[PDB]
Amino acid sequence: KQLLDSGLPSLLVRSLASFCFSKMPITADLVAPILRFLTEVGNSHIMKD
Amino acid sequence: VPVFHLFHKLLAGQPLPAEMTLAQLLTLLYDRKLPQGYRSIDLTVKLGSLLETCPIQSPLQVFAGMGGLALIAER
Repeated sequence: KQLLDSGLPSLLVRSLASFCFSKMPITADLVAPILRFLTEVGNSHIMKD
Repeated sequence: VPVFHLFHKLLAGQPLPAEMTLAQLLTLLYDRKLPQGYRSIDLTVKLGSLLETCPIQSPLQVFAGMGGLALIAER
């Protein structure tokens, strides 16, 4: 509950969209680890929502 | 009887049938207001009709629900 309230996942997903159209800069060598982070944290139904 | 009956917290007091598939179990649990997209199913094994429930909608049916497959044959 307080992970999303820190805004870090929201901060990340914005950076993913910013990088895909080609703040925290994102390189091509870091997209996969944070996508895996989103997948791993996505086990909880709160993240799925 | 030396047999195992599976249970669930929401469907208390009703052992599940051995012929039920997991899709029907998801349908029953989602009928019982279980949160959608739950990570696991907490079944309990205790030593010793619901088969008609419709299986949950797989992603292909949802895609085919809005005629998505029609675009597939177009390409």
